[PDB]
Parts: sequence; structure tokens; C-alpha cells
Amino acid sequence: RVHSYRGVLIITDKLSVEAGSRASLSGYISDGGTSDVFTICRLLD
Amino acid sequence: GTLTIDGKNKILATLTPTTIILHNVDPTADPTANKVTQPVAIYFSEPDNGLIASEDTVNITVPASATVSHYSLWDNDKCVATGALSKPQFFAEEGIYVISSVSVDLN
Repeated sequence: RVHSYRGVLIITDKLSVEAGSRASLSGYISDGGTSDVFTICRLLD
Repeated sequence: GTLTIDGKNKILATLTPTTIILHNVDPTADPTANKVTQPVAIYFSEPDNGLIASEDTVNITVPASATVSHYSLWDNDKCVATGALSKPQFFAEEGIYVISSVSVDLN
């Protein structure tokens, strides 16, 4: 005899994922800041 | 400006995908379009060095005459990841597609 058969086709894979990252920061040496009220001043003791 | 290893380890513990679905088109568009297979459960291990790996192999049943070219991970359904398979495959008949292991990285 000569016979044949069939089987299910099987495949394999490696899927993987990656993201990465970042960071940020901004500033400066302050002076005076900000104030709503801003007027000439006299300071007694 | 970069996250420390501790930050990455803390961060990864929240991503808890539990199902995987295949597509014949890139799911970078609406992730629920072009779905080709039913979801299959998948587990992941603890984060070490900012990387998590799948615990065990997963078998996915590709319906007969279907094609697979991409994939996507889902959670509580939100799709958290997407990607393209190593090769578009034409399952002329019903078969099995094997995912040996997949990992997620922050590096």
C-alpha cells in the first residue's frame, strides 16, 4: 500500500513589546517672585 | 530625565493584561476591528528590572481559511498593546498558532 494523512499546520512566534520613557524639568533662580500689590513702602520701627 | 528602576518596577505592576486576540489588519486603528480569533487567556509574571514575561505558552485556534498578520493585548477590556506578527500566515484550514512567550519592557 501507499497511504497519506493530514495534520494541522502549527506556527510559533515571539511577540514582545517595549515602551521607553522620558523626563523634564525647568526652573531658574528666583528674584522677587510675583505679587498683586506692588507699591512704594516706608517701614518704621 | 528618566525613571529609576524602582519606578519602572512599581509602574509595570498595574498593567495586568489577561487576554490576547489576533487580527488580519494592524489594530493601531480602532482596536476591535478586523478581529479574526476568539480571545485566549494569558498570564504574566512579576516585574523585575522593568520587564515582565509570559508565564506559559498559549495556543490560539485560527479559524479555517483565515489570515493573521497582527495581534493585540487586552485587559476591563481596554487594549493596552498592539504589534505585528513575525509573518502573515494563511491558514488554508483550521490550525494552531503558538505564542512561545511575550514580554513587555520599559527600557
